[PDB]
Order: sequence, then structure tokens, then C-alpha cells
Amino acid sequence: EIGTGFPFDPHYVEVLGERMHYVDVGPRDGTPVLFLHGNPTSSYVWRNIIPHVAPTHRCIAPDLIGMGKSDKPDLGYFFDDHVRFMDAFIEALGLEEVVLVIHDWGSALGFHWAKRNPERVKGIAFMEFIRPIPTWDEWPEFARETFQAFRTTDVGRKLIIDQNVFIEGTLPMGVVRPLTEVEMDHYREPFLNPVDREPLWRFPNELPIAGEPANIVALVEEYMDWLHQSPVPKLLFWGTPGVLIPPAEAARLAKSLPNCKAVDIGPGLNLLQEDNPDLIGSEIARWLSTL
Ligand SMILES: *CCCCCCOCCOCCNC(=O)c1ccc(C(=O)O)c(C2=C3C=C/C(=[NH+]\C)C=C3[Si](C)(C)c3cc(N)ccc32)c1
Ligand SMILES: [Cl-]
Repeated sequence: EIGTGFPFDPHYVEVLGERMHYVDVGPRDGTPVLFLHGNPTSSYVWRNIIPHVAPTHRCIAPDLIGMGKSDKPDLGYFFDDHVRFMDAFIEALGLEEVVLVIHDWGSALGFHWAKRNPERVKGIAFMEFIRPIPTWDEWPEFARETFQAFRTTDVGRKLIIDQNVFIEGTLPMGVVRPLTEVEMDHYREPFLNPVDREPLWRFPNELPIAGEPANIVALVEEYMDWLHQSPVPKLLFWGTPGVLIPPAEAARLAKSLPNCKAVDIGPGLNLLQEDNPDLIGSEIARWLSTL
């Protein structure tokens, strides 16, 4: 059984003139656990992880601006927009020290925030995260042609914005098991209108692959260097074959990053939370108890 329900009351905070939605469960005191989704998901991707953590820790899981149940202003949705909005979210809630649980573009936000606030980060659990991809040869072959098309001027927007391919095709292709129509409807909901799909297109165009965009390569290189030197507790989840993090990369990272434990979740692509949520939540819980 992998549940499809989303049993969390909505919470809203005004951020930069916009309303961000977030899950907020678990006890009120202690160090909070901040869950950051990426593309094209929402806090829904955490729905089956949170129940393992909420017994002992506050769980905060925002919807990135432009996604989930957060407001959808008409922005460019550059990565820097997300940085600013997430910076504002974290300050609006008065968070001081945090534990990060981060995935895909949420990992770029989390690592970049950690680099800038190293004293406030007590631990980082991460999976299928943004790292530099020097050559397309490192991108999974089955996925290469479409992601190259996503990163084109016209074809890319036709696929993602007009035809909604990132939601209808790429998202299920990021899960080994078949996503159900109930799960798919939850993921479709925020993007039923083409005009709301800009974030879905800007994100693959900011992936640091083969040196571009250079400014994002730089930012990602910066926080990977910080991660290699930081003593912060680290917990890495990976699967086979993965997408961003293939098994060989995961093994390398388990040796090169300090204080890093790596967990094999079995078959997985990008949305590892959808293929083995029970292992991922139970391991985060036991890791949290030893911090
Ligand atoms: C932060 C990183 C996030 C990583 C997410 C996972 O990424 C890896 C998966 O991407 C693999 C390739 N991506 C595709 O989007 C893809 C590949 C092939 C095809 C195809 O069948 O032609 C499509 C495609 C599909 C695929 C499945 C569908 N239903 C389950 C529906 C489609 Si439609 C009819 C919307 C479609 C239209 C067009 N014009 C091109 C391709 C597809 C997608
Ligand atoms: Cl992406």
C-alpha cells in the first residue's frame, strides 16, 4: 500500500506579496524538518514520508511559488525567484535551526540556503538532487532526447507549456511503478491552465548540463564544494538506475562527502519517494533520532 490521500490542513503565509501554501504537522517545539519538493511536484510528493517523521519532529513542507497550492504570480520563475521566495518563507515562519529533507530542485534551494546559513542547518537528507552534469552522456539515455528538446527556445515551450509533457509524460517516467490516475490528478491540479506552466519549463532550462546556464553551474558548483567540506550530518537516498544520481555517483558521494550515510531504496528513477516511501521515511526517522 502506498497512499494517495493528502490529509494535511492548509497553512498559508504571505511572502513577497504572495501567499505560499505549506504543510505543518508534528510537535511545535524542537528542531523543525523542512521538506522541499522540486519539478514538477509539490508537498504531495512527501505525503507518505511525513507520517514517519511527525511523531517526533515538526514537519514543514511548503509548495514552491508557482506550484502546488501556492499562488501563481506571473513571473519568469528563474531559479533566483525561487531562492528569494524560499528565503522569505523561511524568515516569515521564524525558523532558526532546521533539518533539510530535499529533492530535485528543492535540493538546489536547500543546499544553496545551507551554504549561506551553515550554522542553522543541523542535518541534510537528500535524494536525486541537482549536481553539475558536465556532459549529456551523464544524463540517462532513455531521457536525453526529451530533456534536450525541453531546453530549446520554441520546441521546449510547445512541449511543456502547450502540451503539458512534463506532467503527462516526464513525471510518470520518473517513477518505476505506475502512477495511478488519482495520484496523477493531484500532480495535474496546479497546472490545468497553460498560463500556469512557466515554472515547469524554466526548471529544466536551469539544469546545469554541459556548462549551461553558466550562472546555475556556478551556483551548484559553489554548494557542492561547501557540501564536500561541511561536517553536517548527511543522508543520501538513491535508487537503480536513478536519473540525476546514478548508483556509481551515489557510491562516490558516500565516500567523498563527510559524515554521509547512503541508503539504497531499490528500483528508482527520480521521484524516489513514490517508489519506496516506507524505507525513506523510516530511515529519516532513525537518522533523526541519532543526530
Ligand atoms: C529535477 C529533474 C526531474 C526528473 C524527472 C524524470 O525525468 C526522466 C524522465 O524523462 C524521460 C523522457 N521524457 C519524456 O517526457 C517523454 C519521453 C517519450 C515520450 C513519448 O512517448 O513520445 C513522451 C510523451 C508522452 C509519454 C507518456 C505519456 N503518457 C504516460 C504521454 C506522452 Si505525450 C502524448 C503528452 C507526448 C507528446 C509529445 N509532443 C512528445 C512526447 C510525449 C515523453
Ligand atoms: Cl527540471
